[PDB]
Amino acid sequence: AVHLQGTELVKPGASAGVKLSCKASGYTFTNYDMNWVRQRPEQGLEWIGWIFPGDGSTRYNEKFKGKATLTTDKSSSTAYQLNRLTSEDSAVYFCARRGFHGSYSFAYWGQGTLVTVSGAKTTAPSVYPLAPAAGAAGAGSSVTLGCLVKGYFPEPVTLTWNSGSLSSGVHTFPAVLADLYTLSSSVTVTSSTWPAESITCNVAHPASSTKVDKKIEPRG
Amino acid sequence: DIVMTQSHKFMSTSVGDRVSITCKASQDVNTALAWYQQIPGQSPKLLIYSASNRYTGVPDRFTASGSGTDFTFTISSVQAEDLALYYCQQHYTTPWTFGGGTKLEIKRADAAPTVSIFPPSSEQLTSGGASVVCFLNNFYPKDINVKWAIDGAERAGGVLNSFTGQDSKDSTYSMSSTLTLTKDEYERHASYTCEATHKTSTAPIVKSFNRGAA
Repeated sequence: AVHLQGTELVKPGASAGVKLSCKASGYTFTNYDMNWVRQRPEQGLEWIGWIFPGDGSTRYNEKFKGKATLTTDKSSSTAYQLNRLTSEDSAVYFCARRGFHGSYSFAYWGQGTLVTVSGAKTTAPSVYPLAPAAGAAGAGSSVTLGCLVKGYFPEPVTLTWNSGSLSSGVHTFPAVLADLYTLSSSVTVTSSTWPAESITCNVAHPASSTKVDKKIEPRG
Repeated sequence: DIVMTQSHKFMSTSVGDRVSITCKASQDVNTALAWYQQIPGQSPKLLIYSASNRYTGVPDRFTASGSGTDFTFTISSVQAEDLALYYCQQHYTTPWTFGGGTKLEIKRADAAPTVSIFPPSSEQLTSGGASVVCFLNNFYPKDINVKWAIDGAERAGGVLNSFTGQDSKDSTYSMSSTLTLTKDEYERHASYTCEATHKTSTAPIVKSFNRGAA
């Protein structure tokens, strides 16, 4: 039962560094070298470097020169990832180990640790109702309403329609950065049912303990 | 640095069918190559070690071949849970490098996007903000081009796009495109258009509205 337990996600400021953790278990920690891999949405997976707990120290990837100076510690079988500068280092970092003795392929991986670099502070989201121009209800047999959530930090926010009773025809999209995470959701129902049968989006933001239930109404 | 190239970011397949992902190492990495699979929000899973060896527990449907500069991952008969990302990785000489990955997706009937455009809400305008939102939902193939036009001229500054992966139920894709201006600039223009170019129609799908005009 080989297992690698990584650390919870952290939100460092665009300036300092953060030491990540990886608790190996189920095998003699010193018998295998630990590896670290980075994964960003646009650049894919990139190997960072390895470490020998038996002590052969390290060997880093050219690209992660001094921005990543690994370290470890026996008597606890945990490996650490320093992360120096940090600013464009926002991504998920993995802890990896190989399986057999003669293949550098990574058979064992940690669950990964998300790292977000931002100077923003906890901020409640503004929620904006999206209704078809001039109220009405479209021009077909179906009408689409929406909810725009922006200016919040940090992730995440939960969004439902009519307290969850409206789940079909819903499209809720991944939030995108921009100082204050912004996301949106659309709901599509039968034209004759709105505004006859009310529709409200419920947005909740754990970090700020805030909730907003914005009803969607015809507008001019 | 050796460069692993996976020429296909996405590959259309079907359940019960055969599919082959290809990988091309910039150099002869001999047989030092591995294949990984990854599902959203999870870590990579080793599927193949040393070019063509199944790791333990990896089902017979998964196969890999090649040795030299060209390698190929194959799935005899695709199953629902195989519609994920597969990564190539050479471990011949450091630094270890991974391919860009290939996402397998379910092929289905072409479907035109339903496009909806929304003017800024009064509540946002009072805060000095003006976001125009455009939804493009339930379309297939994923290939789509969204353009914004303000008073006719195309606008690229201030556009933020978001999309969902292929739906696990209806195999379509959806997308949101938001044009965010300040109320100051928003009120200095009159015509706002969201234009979707998709293979399902010769003419791009267009949705618009005029400030203050119903």
